Amino acid sequence: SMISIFIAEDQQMLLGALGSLLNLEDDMEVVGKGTTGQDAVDFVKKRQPDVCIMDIEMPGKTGLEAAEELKDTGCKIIILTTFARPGYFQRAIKAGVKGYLLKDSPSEELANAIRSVMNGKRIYAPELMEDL
Amino acid sequence: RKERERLEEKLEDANERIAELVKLEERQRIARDLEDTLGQKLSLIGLKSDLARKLIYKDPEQAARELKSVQQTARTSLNEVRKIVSGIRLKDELINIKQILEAADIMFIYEEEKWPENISLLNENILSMCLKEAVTNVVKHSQAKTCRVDIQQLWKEVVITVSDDGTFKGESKGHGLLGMRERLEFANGSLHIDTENGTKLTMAIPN
Amino acid sequence: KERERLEEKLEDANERIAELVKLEERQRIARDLEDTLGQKLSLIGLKSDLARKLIYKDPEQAARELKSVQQTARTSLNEVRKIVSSMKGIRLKDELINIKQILEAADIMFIYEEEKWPENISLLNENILSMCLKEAVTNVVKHSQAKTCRVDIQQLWKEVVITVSDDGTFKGEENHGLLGMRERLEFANGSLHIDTENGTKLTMAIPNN
Ligand SMILES: Nc1ncnc2c1ncn2[C@@H]1O[C@H](COP(=O)(O)OP(=O)(O)CP(=O)(O)O)[C@@H](O)[C@H]1O
Ligand SMILES: Nc1ncnc2c1ncn2[C@@H]1O[C@H](COP(=O)(O)OP(=O)(O)CP(=O)(O)O)[C@@H](O)[C@H]1O
Ligand SMILES: [K+]
Ligand SMILES: [Mg+2]
Ligand SMILES: [Mg+2]
Ligand SMILES: [Mg+2]
Repeated sequence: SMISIFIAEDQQMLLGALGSLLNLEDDMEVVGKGTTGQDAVDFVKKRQPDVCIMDIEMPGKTGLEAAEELKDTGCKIIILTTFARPGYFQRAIKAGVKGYLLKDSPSEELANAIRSVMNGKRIYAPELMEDL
Repeated sequence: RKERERLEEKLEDANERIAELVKLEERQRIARDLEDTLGQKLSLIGLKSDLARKLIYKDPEQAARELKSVQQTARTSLNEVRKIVSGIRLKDELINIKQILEAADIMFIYEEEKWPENISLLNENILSMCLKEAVTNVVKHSQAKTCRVDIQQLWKEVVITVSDDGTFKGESKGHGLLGMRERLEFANGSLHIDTENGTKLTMAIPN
Repeated sequence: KERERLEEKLEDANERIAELVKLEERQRIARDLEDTLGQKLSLIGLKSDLARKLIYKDPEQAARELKSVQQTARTSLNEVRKIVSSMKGIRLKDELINIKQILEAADIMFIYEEEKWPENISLLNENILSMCLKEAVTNVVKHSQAKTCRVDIQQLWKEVVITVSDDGTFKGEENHGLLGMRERLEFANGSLHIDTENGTKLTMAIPNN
């Protein structure tokens, strides 16, 4: 019923704001928060949440590296980025991320992407497509 | 003979092409810092505004707290951008007077390179104020077709000259000429005027 | 060695000249970035202060104001994604596409096979190589009368090596773009070599990890 979410984001202010934004949803629950890629790998392999919200650039292991390590766990990974950098998109797809969105996308669209991803869909920001 | 000139241009272009790389390297460095600072902050603002809007009725006290963080993030982010440098205000006055003179159909004669970089912030600001007034006077009174502005570092002074090819219209307390002189003299500077071939103001301040 | 203290003096001298070009650049960027984002950021502060101060008195208006903050941030960030992208310059992958188009339009066979593509190169060194690659190919098109052009781009040891070969005839004297490329590569502690026997072949290298 309730979608369990783990959030990996190295910037504490943003991590806290995302948790607050997602806990506002009736059908969602933030079950854990982390600041590194390793925090995501450890929680997801142990606690097995439905969804993992993953920042890319974090210290130790990036969210893309964490996504690769969790490829065959049954967890649905959504990447969040502020900037569209080259090869980020192709590495995201190849790692099997289910969502690849902008961090500043309105919260109503992030919660919708979590539901769509839970429904087996792949949600990629057109802005992040390495073709405009 | 003038193979001198041929070679000298050859060297200046080589210096100028290396200059472009130095720029492009720093330009690279700034893009990385904007993407790190400014980008991460504009995302925080978006997210905290969104949340604050959602908490207005549910928890108005938290919505108020988020809006404090938003305002602070915004203020420091505008401050982090002014902090890319940290300074010259006479360069900003230069821009103002170019616009004003162009709008008035008066040819502006200046050289961007010769502007003194080292002067106290106070004395720089006094000169900016006097430069503005000298040019306001050109526009309002001279009927000039040309205005020249010189800025020279002469021994222990910064000297600015504002000349125009119009005609002097004067024959006072609370107005420009005396105002500039009083402010400059208080700063141990000076103001001199020549009204023979149009109007020329010479303003100097210690440096 | 006295030669070490003199090497110090050229290092200290170069840096002094360099910091002045950087200072002109910081001054250019800082003025333009303020000119385009300055009012938008100040508008976020005011509209956020105003919304906080209306939360209890007019919650409807606080909400109206937050919608405005919401979109100001969003569009300011979109302008930055643009600023930041532009500031980074011509990517080598994009230049390789430009030269394919240029050679095809000139009826010159383009021979390229990806091998040892640089895994990580600085944005500066990438931009320098893009500039050199463009010029090497402009020269092929304008002067060589080639029917074929072979480009190799490889990470070899601690360098990125680009070779641009053509099967035309070299038009220059025994000894502009050729000096431009050499100087820009050498600035980056790279190199440019040329062989003009069987057409023209340029070997350019730049350091990389
Ligand atoms: N560049 C110039 N060309 C021609 N006449 C000028 C001139 N600068 C000054 N004058 C003359 O000298 C007078 C005195 O100038 P001043 O700057 O003290 O007062 P003002 O007329 O500009 C009012 P305020 O400066 O307070 O706006 C002007 O009114 C004008 O007749
Ligand atoms: N790929 C090539 N094939 C044949 N000749 C070439 C060549 N590249 C260069 N050359 C010869 O070397 C000369 C100098 O080359 P260079 O690239 O430095 O300047 P340029 O003549 O192309 C002017 P610019 O590069 O500024 O447009 C050319 O004029 C031409 O005779
Ligand atoms: K909840
Ligand atoms: Mg991060
Ligand atoms: Mg006046
Ligand atoms: Mg050329």
